[PDB]
Amino acid sequence: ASVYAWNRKRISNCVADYSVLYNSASFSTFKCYGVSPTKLNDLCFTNVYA
Amino acid sequence: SALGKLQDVVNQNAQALNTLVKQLSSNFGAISSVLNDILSRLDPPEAEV
Amino acid sequence: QCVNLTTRTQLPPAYTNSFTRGVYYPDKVFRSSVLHSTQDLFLPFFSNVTWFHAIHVSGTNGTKRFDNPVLPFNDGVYFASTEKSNIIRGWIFGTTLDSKTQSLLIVNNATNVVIKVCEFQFCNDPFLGVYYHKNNKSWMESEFRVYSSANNCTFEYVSQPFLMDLEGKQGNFKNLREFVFKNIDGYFKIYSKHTPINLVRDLPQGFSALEPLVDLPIGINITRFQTLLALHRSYLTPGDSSSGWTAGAAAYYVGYLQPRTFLLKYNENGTITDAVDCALDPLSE
Amino acid sequence: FQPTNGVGYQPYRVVVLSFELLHAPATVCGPKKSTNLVKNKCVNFNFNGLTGTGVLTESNKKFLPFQQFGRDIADTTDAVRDPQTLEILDITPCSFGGV
Ligand SMILES: *[C@@H]1O[C@H](CO)[C@@H](O)[C@H](O)[C@H]1NC(C)=O
Ligand SMILES: *[C@@H]1O[C@H](CO)[C@@H](O)[C@H](O)[C@H]1NC(C)=O
Ligand SMILES: *[C@@H]1O[C@H](CO)[C@@H](O)[C@H](O)[C@H]1NC(C)=O
Ligand SMILES: *[C@@H]1O[C@H](CO)[C@@H](O)[C@H](O)[C@H]1NC(C)=O
Ligand SMILES: *[C@@H]1O[C@H](CO)[C@@H](O)[C@H](O)[C@H]1NC(C)=O
Ligand SMILES: *[C@@H]1O[C@H](CO)[C@@H](O)[C@H](O)[C@H]1NC(C)=O
Ligand SMILES: *[C@@H]1O[C@H](CO)[C@@H](O)[C@H](O)[C@H]1NC(C)=O
Repeated sequence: ASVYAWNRKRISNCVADYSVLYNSASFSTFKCYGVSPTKLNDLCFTNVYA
Repeated sequence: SALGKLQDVVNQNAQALNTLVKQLSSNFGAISSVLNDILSRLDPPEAEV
Repeated sequence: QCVNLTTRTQLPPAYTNSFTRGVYYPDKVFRSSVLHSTQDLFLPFFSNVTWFHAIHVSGTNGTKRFDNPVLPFNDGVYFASTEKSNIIRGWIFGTTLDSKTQSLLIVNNATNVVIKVCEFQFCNDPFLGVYYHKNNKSWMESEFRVYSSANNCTFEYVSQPFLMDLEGKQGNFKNLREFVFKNIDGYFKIYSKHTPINLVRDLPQGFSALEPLVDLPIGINITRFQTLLALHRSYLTPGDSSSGWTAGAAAYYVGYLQPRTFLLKYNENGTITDAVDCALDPLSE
Repeated sequence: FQPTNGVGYQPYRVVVLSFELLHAPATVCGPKKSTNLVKNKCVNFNFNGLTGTGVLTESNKKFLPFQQFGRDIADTTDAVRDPQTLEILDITPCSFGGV
């Protein structure tokens, strides 16, 4: 999408496997803000916006 | 219905055993009846209480 | 596509008695030959429920009995419909139905079931549309004027497509579908049971144990619902979208659950074969 | 986006993944791990939230397609179905008594 027309990707009812994001070699920034990326495998949420 | 007392004794024993077993799922004024959940999801003092 | 239908007179509805029905499995615990006594929401035995009529006969002098009122939802609804041409084809469970609060839309249209949870602007008389043809003789679902607008939705659900009968067969009813709708702790658990029937009048006697079907975690405050029927608009009745619609022949029963103790009787395999209540009479107590 | 500028005038596809908690029950979460099926031994088991200690024999109690647990006239855990494979087990404590 564009900068002024950012499209959301609200998705739920799944099994989020976060072990594929930080275990990759194709990104440049992974500065999470107080979410404990290595501890995301034991925290449940309702909706994940993208 | 001839051996009434012999059956009544066994029935009373079975009822006593069933009551003794069922007396384990009571709160007795506590939060819950399961001890591990009490000692895990509560502070040490109240858990011991 | 809202349209206020006309040519529908008024008549006080009847009340049919429920003969020992409304017993479901409270939990998923296996018990063999155990006379367990549980306490949960059930339907009191020998209690009469509201009988909604939906028929269109030549003897009716333009009555066109097509009932679908907005019924309340206190604790549960023992929905039981004796249909023969698939008239009851979904529900519009909601809270306000004025495009302000979400509403659980469970409708099984021609393709499949779509359990959608969104904010919709429902009309004053929601229904489905099936048009009959005189050239190829094929019933096709065309009108779907349930809602009028959408908004930001929530968790939904779909299924694989299939095809139903969709034919106006003549004779007595041959199907019976029971349902129990409870909503506690943000869990809208739904029970279901399909048993054959060969009766043409009020709900017969018997006993059946309803099994859990779905447990969609919607988390809403549904307190008032309504039914989704279907008409039989064909070449016989002429007119427009407001007049000239058929009603077929069907009937659905609606009950209300109340908290009361029940005594269940599990068989040697795990199915409930009989039960008794705890306040119908001194012998029951 | 001319392919002749520096390293400060290039496209950067950024993701804004966020997390929040509503009042509805959680439906999306992380994965879970599973161990091996060690039967015929007094061990500790935790299938879906229940605890206990005892051997896990292979009984013949046929459960219903929707039922998961199993009890008796004493209202105690006696048989729990395995989550992975549809095999009904049986929970009985090991040997205990006086000497
Ligand atoms: C049906 O009637 C109600 C109230 O009489 C009205 O608010 C509504 O707009 C009507 N529907 C249509 C399609 O005009
Ligand atoms: C039917 O139910 C209604 C409840 O509104 C009440 O009149 C009574 O309990 C029943 N009456 C008859 C005639 O069965
Ligand atoms: C039935 O509903 C599904 C889901 O919205 C839709 O794709 C399909 O076109 C519908 N079928 C008819 C006949 O309206
Ligand atoms: C059946 O006839 C109706 C009447 O025009 C037509 O609309 C429909 O497409 C026909 N269907 C088939 C499968 O021929
Ligand atoms: C949907 O939109 C309404 C109004 O914009 C808002 O109040 C609500 O929080 C949104 N999300 C929902 C209903 O999940
Ligand atoms: C219980 O299950 C067994 C095993 O199939 C069967 O033989 C028996 O008839 C069942 N009991 C019923 C259906 O009452
Ligand atoms: C889980 O996977 C194993 C093999 O990886 C398979 O044997 C088992 O049937 C699977 N469970 C389900 C419920 O499909």
